[PDB]
Amino acid sequence: ALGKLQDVVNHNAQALNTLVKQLSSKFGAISSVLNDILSRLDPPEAEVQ
Amino acid sequence: PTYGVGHQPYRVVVLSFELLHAPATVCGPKKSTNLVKNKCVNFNFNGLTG
Repeated sequence: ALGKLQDVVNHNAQALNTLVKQLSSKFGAISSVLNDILSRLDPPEAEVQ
Repeated sequence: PTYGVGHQPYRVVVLSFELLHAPATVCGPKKSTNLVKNKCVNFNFNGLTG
């Protein structure tokens, strides 16, 4: 019966969950963690990553 | 020995590592500090900084 309101709540929560989940994506870099990139590479290549 | 560079014998050693995906057993010379609880600190556990 109340599918429309719950649907809106679901879309908002799903969008935030997807946006949080996207932080675990390498995006073509060596790691998805910035601290690892800093702890492992020199500034010329860490800047690229 | 008479040949110039480009044909002389070269000794090559390849060091291979793995990054963070297992418990580590080879570490750097950094000294261990004491552990503190319930306080905001910048820690370094086995090369993992946070």
